[PDB]
Amino acid sequence: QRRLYDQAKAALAKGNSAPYMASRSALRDYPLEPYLAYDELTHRLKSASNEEVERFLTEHGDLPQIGWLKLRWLRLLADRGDWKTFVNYYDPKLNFTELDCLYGQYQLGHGQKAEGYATSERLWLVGKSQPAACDTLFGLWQGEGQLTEEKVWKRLKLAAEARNYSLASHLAQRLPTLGNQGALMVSVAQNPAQLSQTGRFSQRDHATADVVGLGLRRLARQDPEKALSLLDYYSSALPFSSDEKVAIAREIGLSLAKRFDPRALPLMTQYDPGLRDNTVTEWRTRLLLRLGRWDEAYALTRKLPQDLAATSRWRYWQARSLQLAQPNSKEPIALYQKLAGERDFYGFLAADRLSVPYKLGNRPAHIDPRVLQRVRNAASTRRAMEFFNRGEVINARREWYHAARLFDRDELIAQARLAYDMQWYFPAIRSISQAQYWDDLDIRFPMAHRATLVREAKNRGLHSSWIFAITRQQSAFMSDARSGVGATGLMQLMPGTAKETSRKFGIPLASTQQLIVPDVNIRLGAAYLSQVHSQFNGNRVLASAAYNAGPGRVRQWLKDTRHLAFDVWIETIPFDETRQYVQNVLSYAVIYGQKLNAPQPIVDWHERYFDDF
Repeated sequence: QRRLYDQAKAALAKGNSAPYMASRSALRDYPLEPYLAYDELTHRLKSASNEEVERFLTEHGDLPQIGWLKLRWLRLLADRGDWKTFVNYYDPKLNFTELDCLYGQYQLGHGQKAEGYATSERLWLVGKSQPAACDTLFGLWQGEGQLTEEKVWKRLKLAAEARNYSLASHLAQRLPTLGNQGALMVSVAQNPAQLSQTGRFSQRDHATADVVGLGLRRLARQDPEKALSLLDYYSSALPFSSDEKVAIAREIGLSLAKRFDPRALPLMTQYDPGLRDNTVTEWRTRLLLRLGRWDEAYALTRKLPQDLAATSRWRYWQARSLQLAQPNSKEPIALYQKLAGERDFYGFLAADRLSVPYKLGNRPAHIDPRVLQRVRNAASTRRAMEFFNRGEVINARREWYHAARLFDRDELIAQARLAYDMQWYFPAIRSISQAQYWDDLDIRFPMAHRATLVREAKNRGLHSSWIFAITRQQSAFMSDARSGVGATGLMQLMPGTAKETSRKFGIPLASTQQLIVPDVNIRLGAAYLSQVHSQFNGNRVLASAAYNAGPGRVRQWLKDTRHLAFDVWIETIPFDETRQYVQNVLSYAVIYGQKLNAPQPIVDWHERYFDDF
């Protein structure tokens, strides 16, 4: 018989356990019964035995919520001094700092001082406020004289580095000697342009170098031309260590390079000759490409340490910097050939650079039906399916991922095909992508909301593939999706942009929680898409960037250009978030162009050269 278990579900959070106990003889089969038992135990947790919690931890250890029980239970264990049972279940990979610190306490009270000192110092040297357990640990750690001036100074630095100046200030007011330079650090950290006053910061001690160094690093981010000028002064004037000095040059160099300033080149060149910092290594090359310096760019691309030389990026830019530098040479067509077989952005360029067609190569992986049935007979699946069939997506979704925590490369691919078959495309994309079987393109690039999208493309004169590309990149088809600063929907329409876009074009919205609707979200998103499309002369390369980065930023990234190669421009976008965003959308469009029977090339004829001239 089937069971309306909600009755028991209502009872527990909040209230009593009576209906659950009543129904527990029936629900022994049902896969969601463990969620009730869980909630049952948790509401009476402080009273329950070890043996009972341990019995539950074993037999329902697979549940998503189980780490919270571990946390709640371990708190108690420690708060009674039941440390034997504590260390039996303490696990750093739960990533609760409260526990880490409690395990820190345990160490100090059980002989393990080397382990506790290093455990304490690891949790100390961290520039955010840590949980109230860690106070107790830093207390014991302090009590054994380990909390020296040096280390309180170092956490002060990390705090100011993170802009958490309340913690920074608190710590500066715990510096027996360096009370001054510590306060002076927070002032520089807050306004690094203060270092214009070279007399007021020229006291040749190791702590004063520490503040100017922090200052110069932050100042670089927003006024790099000033930090470069001030670095020439402070280097002679102060006791900068060798590696204190390089991390200043890094910041300035990267900051100058993102503004296409050639004075980055001599700095980066001297201060990281070995190519030990991959980001400098990447941006020196990027900058050479922007400045049109192909001969030099090509030289950097041979020096790359293998893990960069490996990437399909620098494989391309070795072939292309060469070709720009030596136009008549044939050596590049060899290298493009090696690379043109891949199914990524730089791969498509390589194929586009040889005039030969793209290599998509859809071929679903070799699957075992023992593996498919084993994963369907895992309880997590049966649970997640049950949440989906009931219609609580957040639950069903949560189960899928916490099961995907420890499936091997064979097993993850089973999940993906199980999900794709249920018209549930986002878990299918997520599961397959963590399995890394890239070649399944019916799962990775599905034809979701195709009714809505194909129509809304023609509505506003935009190739269908470009909308599929943008949506797939922005949400991976997750009808209700949200970001770390709060963009809403399939086309990640921003709260700000959401309302205005509606008014200006001629369709009416309702709210924040009306951008979950597909036919809403997709309609006004496609409007804003065409707005920028037109804003930049139907150039998807620029417009796609604008959709993510803002037209204002994209205009900024065109001062003052002249016949810029499209591929150089994409590479020389200062933001890493935006560069990758653009490369995906372009490449996704190629894939969707195929699947919608309408060949999109990576770049259109008129997208290839552009400027603000």
